[PDB]
Amino acid sequence: MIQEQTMLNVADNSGARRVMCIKVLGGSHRRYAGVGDIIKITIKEAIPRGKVKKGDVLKAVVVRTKKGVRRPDGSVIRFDGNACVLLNNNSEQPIGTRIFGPVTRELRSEKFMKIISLAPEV
Amino acid sequence: MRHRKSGRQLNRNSSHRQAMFRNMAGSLVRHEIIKTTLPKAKELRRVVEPLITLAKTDSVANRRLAFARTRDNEIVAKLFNELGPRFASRAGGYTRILKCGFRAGDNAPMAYIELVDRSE
Amino acid sequence: RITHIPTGIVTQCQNDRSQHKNKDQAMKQMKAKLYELEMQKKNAEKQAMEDN
Amino acid sequence: AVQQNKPTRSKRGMRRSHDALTAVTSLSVDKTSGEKHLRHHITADGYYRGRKVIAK
RNA sequence: GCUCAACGGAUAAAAGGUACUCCGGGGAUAACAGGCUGAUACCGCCCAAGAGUUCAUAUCGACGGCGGUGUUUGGCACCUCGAUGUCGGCUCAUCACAUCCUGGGGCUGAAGUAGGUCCCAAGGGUAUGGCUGUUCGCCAUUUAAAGUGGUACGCGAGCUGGGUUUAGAACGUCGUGAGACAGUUCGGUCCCUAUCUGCCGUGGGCGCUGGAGAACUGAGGGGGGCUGCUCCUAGUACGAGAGGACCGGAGUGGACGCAUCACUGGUGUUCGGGUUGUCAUGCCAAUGGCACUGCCCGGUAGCUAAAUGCGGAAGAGAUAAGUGCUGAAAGCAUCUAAGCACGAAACUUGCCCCGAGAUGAGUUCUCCCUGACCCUUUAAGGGUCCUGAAGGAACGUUGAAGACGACGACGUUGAUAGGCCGGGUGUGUAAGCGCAGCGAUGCGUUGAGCUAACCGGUACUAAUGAACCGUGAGGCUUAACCU
RNA sequence: AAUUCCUUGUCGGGUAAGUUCCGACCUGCACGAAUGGCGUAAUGAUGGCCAGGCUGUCUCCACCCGAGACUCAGUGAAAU
RNA sequence: ACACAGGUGGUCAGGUAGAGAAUACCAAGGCGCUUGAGAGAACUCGGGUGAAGGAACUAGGCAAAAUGGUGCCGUAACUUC
RNA sequence: GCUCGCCGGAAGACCAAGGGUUCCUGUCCAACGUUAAUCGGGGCAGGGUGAGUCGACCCCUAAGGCGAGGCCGAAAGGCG
RNA sequence: AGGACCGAACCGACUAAUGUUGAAAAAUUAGCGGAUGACUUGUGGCUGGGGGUGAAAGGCCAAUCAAACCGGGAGAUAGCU
Ligand SMILES: [Mg+2]
Ligand SMILES: [Mg+2]
Ligand SMILES: [Mg+2]
Ligand SMILES: [Mg+2]
Ligand SMILES: [Mg+2]
Ligand SMILES: [Mg+2]
Ligand SMILES: [Mg+2]
Ligand SMILES: [Mg+2]
Ligand SMILES: [Mg+2]
Ligand SMILES: [Mg+2]
Ligand SMILES: [Mg+2]
Ligand SMILES: [Mg+2]
Ligand SMILES: [Mg+2]
Ligand SMILES: [Mg+2]
Ligand SMILES: [Mg+2]
Ligand SMILES: [Mg+2]
Ligand SMILES: [Mg+2]
Ligand SMILES: [Mg+2]
Ligand SMILES: [Mg+2]
Ligand SMILES: [Mg+2]
Ligand SMILES: [Mg+2]
Ligand SMILES: [Mg+2]
Ligand SMILES: [Mg+2]
Ligand SMILES: [Mg+2]
Ligand SMILES: [Mg+2]
Ligand SMILES: [Mg+2]
Ligand SMILES: [Mg+2]
Ligand SMILES: [Mg+2]
Ligand SMILES: [Mg+2]
Ligand SMILES: [Mg+2]
Ligand SMILES: [Mg+2]
Ligand SMILES: [Mg+2]
Ligand SMILES: [Mg+2]
Ligand SMILES: [Mg+2]
Ligand SMILES: [Mg+2]
Ligand SMILES: [Mg+2]
Ligand SMILES: [Mg+2]
Ligand SMILES: [Mg+2]
Ligand SMILES: [Mg+2]
Ligand SMILES: [Mg+2]
Ligand SMILES: [Mg+2]
Ligand SMILES: [Mg+2]
Ligand SMILES: [Mg+2]
Ligand SMILES: [Mg+2]
Ligand SMILES: [Mg+2]
Ligand SMILES: [Mg+2]
Ligand SMILES: [Mg+2]
Ligand SMILES: [Mg+2]
Ligand SMILES: [Mg+2]
Ligand SMILES: [Mg+2]
Ligand SMILES: [Mg+2]
Ligand SMILES: [Mg+2]
Ligand SMILES: [Mg+2]
Ligand SMILES: [Mg+2]
Ligand SMILES: [Mg+2]
Ligand SMILES: [Mg+2]
Ligand SMILES: [Mg+2]
Ligand SMILES: [Mg+2]
Ligand SMILES: [Mg+2]
Ligand SMILES: [Mg+2]
Ligand SMILES: [Mg+2]
Ligand SMILES: [Mg+2]
Ligand SMILES: [Mg+2]
Ligand SMILES: [Mg+2]
Repeated sequence: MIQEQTMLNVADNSGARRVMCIKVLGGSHRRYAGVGDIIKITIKEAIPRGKVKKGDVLKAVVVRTKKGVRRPDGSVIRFDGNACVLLNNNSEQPIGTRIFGPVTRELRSEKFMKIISLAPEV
Repeated sequence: MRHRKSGRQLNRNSSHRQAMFRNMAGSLVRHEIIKTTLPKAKELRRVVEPLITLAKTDSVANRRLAFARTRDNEIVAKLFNELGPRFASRAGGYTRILKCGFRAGDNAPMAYIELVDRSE
Repeated sequence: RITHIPTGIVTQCQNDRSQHKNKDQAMKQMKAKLYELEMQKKNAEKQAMEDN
Repeated sequence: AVQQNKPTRSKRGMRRSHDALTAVTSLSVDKTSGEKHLRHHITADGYYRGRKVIAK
């Protein structure tokens, strides 16, 4: 359950440390965000000379939720720590190159083909 | 609601119910028949029968578990020596509920809970 | 409040107690701020004229 | 939350319509002594279902 | 001899504050709302110069005019001053259509996509936050859209009290001063168990025409009615390119509602275990009590969500705006006058629920009762003895039923509940003893012991045989068939 | 500014967004020097604001334990 | 006003843990509060716990939740030192 | 009478203050006790408080009061 | 040493909830401030109605205060109800 005001981690090679979800994109009155939903975040903390900077607003996709994602057999892949991957605001095109932190098979939907390809595990 | 929640609250603390049903089970064993309301009778039936169930087999271990419950050796001595042998072959209801009347004070439907086989 | 449709400048006034009285003052202040916008566009083209 | 007009005796009686008591009226005679008592209740001295169950 | 100029002159002679206020009265007179009105406000329309490259009416629209609405600011005091409590927020809404989105169309300065405008349409839906006490508004990020209003600018006998109009204090300003300010600032008691109406649920009585037990039809009514994106059609139609469909059909989500615990989790003070302090069980050992369940860690059933299924519809009838056929009045033309055919999430059904107190009280099936004597102003009368049926109720053991009644199951011709037994689940290697060790403690016996409402069996305990109520073939008139 | 009506003034900082807040400019409606002016370490059940932590305050409640509520027996009010 | 959760000066004041007359559990002594018994709805009050998030609540972090002891290390701006 | 639960720097045990028989015994239940009531700080009758050492009184005195004469004041009276 | 610090008694009363025909005509529960002093408290006195007293609110002076309570003037007066 990633919703507004949720402080996510970052899981790519872009520069940020703590982001904060400010809007769950997708629909009216939409409560939370889940598996691979696109969300709008803001950057609260970064590395000094990196690409993104503090106080910037761009999109993201959730990858690892603390509540976890259900597989069709009744199994759950409960992670430990909320994390996301920064995206370009104007297109799919993830700004990262080194996606750390193993992601889920539930992102394999052809618009995130670059995400799974750069991912270490699962 | 309370769908399938077999247990009666009796308008008391949970710490009161563990000590009320401890002393009332104790005076049922020392005596043989006591007088109380039905909602205490239907519930004391749920505590005293698991003692007569217990004392059918004597052991050091069964004396302890029968001493954690009822907390007095005199009841423990009344158990394992009297009741265990007196209810040995019977497999089931070791006590009987029997409705009598009402109290003058608060009009509570009362009943005489009694241990079976008291024709001595 | 007096909000200009093409421009977007807002002109509010809550000095007096009547809506009829605050209307003319807000119309007056809007009349000032719209004409003074025209005097800056007159100077903006004038300043670019001097830049050549 | 008080009241507005005083109700009548009519309203006071129609409300006590269902407050009316009801008796048992159908007792059981025991097999031994026959002393009438309530169904599923012991007698005055200890008889029940044709048996002295008070044992005293 | 008096600007006794307030000039029929109350004295020869007289200024203000009160938010510390009090008293007597007033809706004779204000503030809040309602009411009458409709200048202003808001909406629509009329004539039409001009703008629009050409062209008044694609879209706007000068100089002027005519109305509507009761949403603004006001006017009038009609209503209340032996009380009508006030903005905003929370909650719960409900109706109107001058409609923000979706739906159906005309026109276009409509190629396509995307828009502008007007008409029909109210079924449903109709943001989260930063700042302000604010509604509004500005801003950020969305969404199919984040409509406009009525409803005491809905809602304080439902909540809050931030703002504002009690008592304290200060600053700026005004005044000699007390004090004062559509200036400001910090702080400051929000009462009530619901008689009636209304509404949400649930029963008792009686009626329904002999009574009773079940199953339905069905008038009436309520609930439900939202929608995005991706893909196929096709990157076809259109287009110099750039870009990029209608229609039709699949799949996957958000919001909302119904339902359910098999899954994932939550709680689980009736289950198991760990541990601190202290008292007690004669003492060690082993336990119990108390300290919010002492604090904790897990956890059965049940309940429930964030979990899991499902739902809106299709189709039909009759229509709105609108589009056509044939076609006269008017030789023509023309959707309309006769007649005919299409045409929306709206209307009536289709889906689901309530439902014969629908007093117009329905229908079908089945079961049970076919006993004798008197009086009488002799009538659908009253009374007595003999039987009191089907069934119901009461009582009892209780339910995943439930505030209480009620409703469902069962009542030994027994499985309804408690207990017991097997199993399962949970917690976790109990107690006692033996061995190792100075000891705490560990290992072995042992995945054992204990096991809550869980599952399947079993009459051991309790549901005692009776009694109570309810009856004895069911009126009058008439018609139609049997005789 | 406990002071600025105009006004949420303008510029800068904090925030994705800041009518409040901090620094500054000076057009001070209507600051100002014992009805004291400007600073100031500490202090404060003081006013405003921000961050970390933390959590049912909230998204959106769910369950549980007790006292009333509900039923029965006794007593038995009140405003109106 | 009552057999009223209120007010009322001084003195004595044990054991274990603890810095303590704090506080917990007990001793001696004194009491269970002068209505009770069932049922286990909504709702109200006193409390417990909680998935993911963590002020998004709101006038305002109000209330809760949290921090909490001893020993030691270490401890900024500014300052009237 | 037997278990249980509460207090235990008090809800324990003594005095002052202030009340005034509420103390104890026999007996009674209408009224009083927010219920019943055999019971009770309730009704009726009876009994109960024993001091050279405790307290008061008493001796002395503070704040202060009264105050022979006296001063003062229409009187009352004030002050000492 | 200190109108020093943390913190019971004692005193005081800032926040919230409950309660507001309450248990109580201002209290209770969970927190909170002071807590060797400008402190608090017992007993006994003194100051009094246009007067007392006041770390000053026009607060307090027997549940009453921008002028207490009781009796008398007095059946005040009331163009008001
Ligand atoms: Mg009770
Ligand atoms: Mg306990
Ligand atoms: Mg009644
Ligand atoms: Mg004159
Ligand atoms: Mg003032
Ligand atoms: Mg008045
Ligand atoms: Mg008006
Ligand atoms: Mg032209
Ligand atoms: Mg015009
Ligand atoms: Mg109106
Ligand atoms: Mg008006
Ligand atoms: Mg008039
Ligand atoms: Mg009116
Ligand atoms: Mg188009
Ligand atoms: Mg908000
Ligand atoms: Mg807003
Ligand atoms: Mg309101
Ligand atoms: Mg308050
Ligand atoms: Mg129908
Ligand atoms: Mg319908
Ligand atoms: Mg082509
Ligand atoms: Mg496309
Ligand atoms: Mg679980
Ligand atoms: Mg637990
Ligand atoms: Mg336990
Ligand atoms: Mg021990
Ligand atoms: Mg104990
Ligand atoms: Mg703790
Ligand atoms: Mg758990
Ligand atoms: Mg009829
Ligand atoms: Mg039956
Ligand atoms: Mg059988
Ligand atoms: Mg069973
Ligand atoms: Mg072991
Ligand atoms: Mg154990
Ligand atoms: Mg077992
Ligand atoms: Mg700024
Ligand atoms: Mg000046
Ligand atoms: Mg000054
Ligand atoms: Mg001066
Ligand atoms: Mg000063
Ligand atoms: Mg300072
Ligand atoms: Mg202070
Ligand atoms: Mg903030
Ligand atoms: Mg009653
Ligand atoms: Mg009492
Ligand atoms: Mg008392
Ligand atoms: Mg001690
Ligand atoms: Mg003792
Ligand atoms: Mg409860
Ligand atoms: Mg908690
Ligand atoms: Mg706090
Ligand atoms: Mg706490
Ligand atoms: Mg203590
Ligand atoms: Mg006596
Ligand atoms: Mg009595
Ligand atoms: Mg007496
Ligand atoms: Mg002597
Ligand atoms: Mg003297
Ligand atoms: Mg002389
Ligand atoms: Mg003299
Ligand atoms: Mg304290
Ligand atoms: Mg006088
Ligand atoms: Mg006179």
